[PDB]
Amino acid sequence: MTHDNKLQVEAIKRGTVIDHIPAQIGFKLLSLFKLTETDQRITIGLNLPSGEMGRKDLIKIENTFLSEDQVDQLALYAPQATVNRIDNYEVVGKSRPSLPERIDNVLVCPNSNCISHAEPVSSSFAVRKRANDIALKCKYCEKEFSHNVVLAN
Amino acid sequence: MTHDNKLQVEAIKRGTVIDHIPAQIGFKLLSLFKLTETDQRITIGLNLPSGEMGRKDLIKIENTFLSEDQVDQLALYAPQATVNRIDNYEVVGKSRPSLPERIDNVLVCPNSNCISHAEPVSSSFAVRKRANDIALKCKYCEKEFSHNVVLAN
Amino acid sequence: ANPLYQKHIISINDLSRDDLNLVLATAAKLKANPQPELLKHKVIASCFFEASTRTRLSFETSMHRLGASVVGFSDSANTSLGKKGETLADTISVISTYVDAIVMRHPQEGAARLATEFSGNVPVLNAGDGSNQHPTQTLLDLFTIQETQGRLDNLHVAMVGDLKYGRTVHSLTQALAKFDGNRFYFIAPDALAMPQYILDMLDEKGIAWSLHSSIEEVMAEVDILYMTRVQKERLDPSEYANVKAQFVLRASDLHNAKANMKVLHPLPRVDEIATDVDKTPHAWYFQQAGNGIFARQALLALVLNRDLVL
Amino acid sequence: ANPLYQKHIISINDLSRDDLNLVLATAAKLKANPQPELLKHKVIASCFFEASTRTRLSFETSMHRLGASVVGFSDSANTSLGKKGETLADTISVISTYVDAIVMRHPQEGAARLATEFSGNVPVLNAGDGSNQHPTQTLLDLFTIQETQGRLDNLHVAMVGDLKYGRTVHSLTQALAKFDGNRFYFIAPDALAMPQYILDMLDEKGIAWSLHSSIEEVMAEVDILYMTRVQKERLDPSEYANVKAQFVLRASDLHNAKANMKVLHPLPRVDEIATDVDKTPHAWYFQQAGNGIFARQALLALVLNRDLVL
Amino acid sequence: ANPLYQKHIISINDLSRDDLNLVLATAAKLKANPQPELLKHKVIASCFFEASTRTRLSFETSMHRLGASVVGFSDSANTSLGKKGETLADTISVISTYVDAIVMRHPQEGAARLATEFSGNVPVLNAGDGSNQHPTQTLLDLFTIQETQGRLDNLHVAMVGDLKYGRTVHSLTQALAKFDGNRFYFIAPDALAMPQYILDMLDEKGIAWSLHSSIEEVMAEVDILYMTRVQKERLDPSEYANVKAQFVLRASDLHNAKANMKVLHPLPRVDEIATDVDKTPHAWYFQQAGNGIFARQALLALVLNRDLVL
Ligand SMILES: O=C(O)C[C@H](NC(=O)CP(=O)(O)O)C(=O)O
Ligand SMILES: O=C(O)C[C@H](NC(=O)CP(=O)(O)O)C(=O)O
Ligand SMILES: O=C(O)C[C@H](NC(=O)CP(=O)(O)O)C(=O)O
Ligand SMILES: [Zn+2]
Ligand SMILES: [Zn+2]
Repeated sequence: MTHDNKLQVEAIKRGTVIDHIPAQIGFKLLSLFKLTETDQRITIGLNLPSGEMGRKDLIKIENTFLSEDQVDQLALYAPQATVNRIDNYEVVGKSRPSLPERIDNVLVCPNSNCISHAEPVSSSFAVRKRANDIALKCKYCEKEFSHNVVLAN
Repeated sequence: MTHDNKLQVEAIKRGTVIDHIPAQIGFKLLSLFKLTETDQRITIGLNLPSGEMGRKDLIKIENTFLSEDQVDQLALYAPQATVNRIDNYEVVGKSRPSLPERIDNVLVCPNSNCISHAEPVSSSFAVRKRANDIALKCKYCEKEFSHNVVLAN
Repeated sequence: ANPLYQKHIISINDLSRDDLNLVLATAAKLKANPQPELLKHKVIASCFFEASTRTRLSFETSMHRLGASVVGFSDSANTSLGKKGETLADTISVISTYVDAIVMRHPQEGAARLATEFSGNVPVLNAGDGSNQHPTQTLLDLFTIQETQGRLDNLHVAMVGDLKYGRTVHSLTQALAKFDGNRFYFIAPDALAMPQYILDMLDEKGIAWSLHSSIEEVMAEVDILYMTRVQKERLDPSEYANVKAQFVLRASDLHNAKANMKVLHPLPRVDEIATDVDKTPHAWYFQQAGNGIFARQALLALVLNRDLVL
Repeated sequence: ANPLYQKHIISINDLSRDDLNLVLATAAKLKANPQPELLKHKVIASCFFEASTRTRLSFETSMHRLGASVVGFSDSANTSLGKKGETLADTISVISTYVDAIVMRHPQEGAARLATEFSGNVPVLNAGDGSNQHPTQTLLDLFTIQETQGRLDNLHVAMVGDLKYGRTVHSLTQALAKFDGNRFYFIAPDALAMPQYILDMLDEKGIAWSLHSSIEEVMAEVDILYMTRVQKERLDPSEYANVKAQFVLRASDLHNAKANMKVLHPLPRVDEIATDVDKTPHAWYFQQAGNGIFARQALLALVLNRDLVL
Repeated sequence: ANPLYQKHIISINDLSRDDLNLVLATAAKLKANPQPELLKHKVIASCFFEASTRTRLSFETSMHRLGASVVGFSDSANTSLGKKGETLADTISVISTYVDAIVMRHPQEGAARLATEFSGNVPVLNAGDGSNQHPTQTLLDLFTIQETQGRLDNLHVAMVGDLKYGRTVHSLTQALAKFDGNRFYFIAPDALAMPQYILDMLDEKGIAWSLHSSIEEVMAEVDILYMTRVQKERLDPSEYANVKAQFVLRASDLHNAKANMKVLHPLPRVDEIATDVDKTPHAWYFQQAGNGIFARQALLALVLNRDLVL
């Protein structure tokens, strides 16, 4: 198991633990991923002292693994975040979210003249890394924007 | 202040603890009242085991004190909630929400023709306990709305 | 200082029975004994950002009859609020530094209330705020009902037409509900029914009200038949079927009508009342509009003048 | 007869420092001791062929405050000049045979001037002529500046926004240039920079002036921060790139501002002054507008009343 | 089956070099030896939801030259998409059950790509999707450049004018960047510059490109001077200053122009090229359009015909 050693947040039995979430980002993920829409126990810690980063957000969800809940997407909002799969109170799996080639449904193309708006289709953007500013190319209008213009739509 | 219990929460001094939040409500209070837009340490537990409520949400906010008018606003969404003020680990104060007369600068008038929109003013509604819901009367347009329809922001 | 001195006149919901009676008592006094110089050195703003014929002219006439000056606009198209994009807060912020009181009519509901938040101690009078309230119209209507009916209590009042978007009926129902024993009969399409907050309010006071599909049903019980026009300029696309008048009063429908009964109507009419009604003893919408002068003179007098009219 | 008796008030460029101080002096006297009947039997034409909220209402209010009557229009769409094709000369040839003074605002520059060539001894007062001059706006500004800074000389004045088309900054600049040691800071987009004629004029008098790309730069030296709105209704097609405010003042930008500093702004504003600024002690555009009443009363009194106000 | 058989021609970005060359080699073959019945029993939809002269007519003429039939509309005002409100999806769902191929030009970007998801195995050819792509136009440009420069690699290409909304330069730049050693000179106003995604792409390929404020600068190094029109119908209100041509080409500006250099231009021109240039040997925009017949005949042939043209 994992007891308390000057770390006031270490206890759960089988589930997902999203660590290293940047401050002011933990509440976003909770929203986008609809993580709270569940009957499972969730523990959330915001503005936690991080010798690692400085101040971090932390989330723990029991009996819930985020593999199809898009770690993909998570790669965008919390690049440095770490996802650990827990079982028997111990970290059996650990990983870093890796940038996807694309993102579908979730996002909305900034381009106001893009055909995507008035039609029966799901969004889709090709992800590409530049410099602390991920660029997104709309599948339809082919125009490109920064994740800061698309995510903060 | 807890030791001889089965609960998994511990160590907090000088802050606020909102308890007995009905399930699926803890997240609403959190977003609906901008409770996470702070630099202070926050600890939330959703779907925590509850003796009587069966299940419950739990919010703890260090170095923050909700006034009597704020605690009463909670009554619109979590009447059963219980509030304890903390300091030096001592739970000095304890209280309960009581339905307010008004709730300002929190919700947005559903009325598309309500003057409050494109104007330098903060929303405001008269709160009226009704059967099965709560009626909210815009201080501007004077239309009444179901608290289950009035949005945030 | 009388109770309404320097007070905002926004919604009937915010006035008491005493306040109303005071206006009516004053309106009667001034009607019997005019006072051409009561508001002698006053300058009042008449700000209509929406159309009006009766309210604005009667209000400005009332001001002149009391000796006050008038400045304003009858169309927000020449103002910088429209021709230059300007918030109402800013418009009220500057106009309130010029005048002694502001009379305003606006397309959006809540407009008048908002104005009070930007006019430090300059009174704001709601000349109508987009389908919500119409305080002065009510004062005019009460004055008329008391004149023809002898009282304002234990009356049978029926309201026909657009009750949903009828700011006149919202104010009038709330005021009459401040008097004892009145019974209401609401006759309107389903799509344009009286607001639930109005009905709930009536239930809370133990006021009796009931719905009806026609005027013939109640024609023989009513003391006041209050007709209204369909508020087309405020209807939503999915309601345009109501644009036309579904209930039309004709001279013949008054055959089994109480001798004392009067037909009232805020004045813009579009076939809800046949012109053959104009000649009957029951037609009372013009003398009603006429009472707008005395109700409004009294209102201006009580709000701008500290000492009650002798 | 005081010096401005029966004089046309067209451009600040034709007034002396004497005339300005005269108006301010009178404005202060009328503010402290009103004279409700000074213009008792005068009828003044308020002719606005172009939009206006503050200028037309405070002028008209001022006329009533002095006991004069008002006639006119706030839109040239009802006049026979628009609905019947008429030259301004003709419109003035007739209107000047009806009234005692003509206050006018027109979309074309020079209108006020032109008017004087057609109003036989009937004084014309320019209420704004296109993107040229706005004399009484300046008077209100000088009054406000003297009120808050205690003087009109040796001040640091910044003018931000559209300076090419701001008829207000043109007048104000030329007027402040009539006083000693004033220093100017122009913060405007290249496409809307202060006209060359103003600058050559400041040079000729040895007045110091500098251009700046931000408000932050000058925010520590300025006494008066004069914000202006982009005159969208006057821009040329090739300048629509500027229609949006390029300089936005927020309450956070005032952290290093002098205690005495005051933010002014003629008023229709549009996002170039955050409303959070309104709460700060530096915001002073609404009060600025309040003084429009005293400045205009004085101007009317000096122009239409022969003896100086006591 | 050739590489382009039954494939959608949506974006140059999805086409290889082998594909582009395949098209040009076919155009030359058909230009040399016509094949009047190659598409004898085919019916192709010509759907223009946006205006057009050269693209639609050349495309429709190409079809006839190959024996295919054409159906469609050149204005979405007669279709059920506009006169009855219909999604592009439903429009394509039905048209694709009628025809053998769909050539479409749309006002919104992404339209062609959207269309492919609704036309089960019925090829979609993008005739331009609002400011995004224009594949065929590029095939025509490639053909012409090759015809006059003898090659598609190691060329100095300058593109002048609206480069942000120029769907032609977006495709052309991407296509020429698929060949070796081409150098780009971009001459366009700041507000209408070449989109970042094209620049980043050029960098990724190590392609050389530079910006310039005039044509004169690059006039002596360019092999191709690709002029463009300002996409006035796609400009945003805050860009109307660019509606006029900032760069004008005149017969004289070509005095120091390379012998081989050719002036091109997707023809709708609005004074970006003075008519006096028409006479010079450098003008080549009318012959360019003419090449549309060959590039488009080859495209249709490859898409609707399995066996390569002999
Ligand atoms: O217009 C109506 O139907 C009723 C009522 N009417 C009036 O006030 C008369 P007017 O619009 O001429 O002032 C109103 O709500 O504005
Ligand atoms: O409108 C402006 O931006 C400045 C100035 N404004 C005013 O004088 C106020 P108004 O247009 O309301 O009379 C003007 O030039 O007319
Ligand atoms: O060159 C232009 O201005 C527009 C350009 N034009 C053409 O392709 C020629 P057309 O519009 O006649 O088909 C386009 O984007 O489609
Ligand atoms: Zn898009
Ligand atoms: Zn409202």
